[PDB]
Amino acid sequence: TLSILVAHDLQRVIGFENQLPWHLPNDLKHVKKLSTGHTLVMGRKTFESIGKPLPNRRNVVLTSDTSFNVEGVDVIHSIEDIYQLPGHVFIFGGQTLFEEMIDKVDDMYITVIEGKFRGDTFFPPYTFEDWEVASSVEGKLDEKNTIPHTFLHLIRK
Ligand SMILES: NC(=O)c1ccc[n+]([C@@H]2O[C@H](COP(=O)([O-])OP(=O)(O)OC[C@H]3O[C@@H](n4cnc5c(N)ncnc54)[C@H](OP(=O)(O)O)[C@@H]3O)[C@@H](O)[C@H]2O)c1
Ligand SMILES: COc1ccc(-c2cc3nc(N)nc(N)c3cc2C)cc1OC
Repeated sequence: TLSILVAHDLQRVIGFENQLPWHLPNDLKHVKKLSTGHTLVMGRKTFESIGKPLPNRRNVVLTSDTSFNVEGVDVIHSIEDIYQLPGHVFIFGGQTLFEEMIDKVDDMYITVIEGKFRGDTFFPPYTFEDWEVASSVEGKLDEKNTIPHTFLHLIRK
């Protein structure tokens, strides 16, 4: 299975200055729950933003840099390499990866951040004409999680 995993706001903002624009611990818990024991494929900028591979899953980085050889990270140099990866593969970002993969993935796990942030990177437009809502679950708000959010699982029709 090839899936997208993304958090985007009401206007599809995903990033600002190589970070996520919002602080939302519950979204990280969601990422942990979904991708632990599986595979993340991410662009080089996303990797450098996190600085180290996420524990307890295979971290795969897509880059043209042939000098890229980082401990605990597997490197790939082509989109085509993604299709050779075993098991459940999550396309993890950033903008460039999402743009390249949205027409290719089986499904998408989207955290809709129900606010409007300043962004410099975006998830590409998509329409519910193409995507069945397998589930939609409102995130719980508390002291540590103060921005409304909804977890969507969309499956290509
Ligand atoms: N909200 C979210 O769900 C989410 C998730 C992840 C990231 N983000 C955000 O997204 C933003 C970064 O996105 P971005 O588009 O600027 O960068 P990115 O997608 O993380 O990485 C771009 C880099 O990936 C490599 N790459 C992509 N396609 C390639 C290909 N076909 N062949 C070889 N290399 C390829 C290139 O690396 P080289 O230049 O080294 O060749 C390229 O410069 C940040 O703000 C980050 O915080 C948001
Ligand atoms: C505060 O640190 C972090 C903040 C945000 C993220 C982060 C959250 C994410 N959330 C979702 N739904 N999807 C992604 N593809 C995603 C990617 C990253 C990189 C990851 C972080 O650390 C690994």
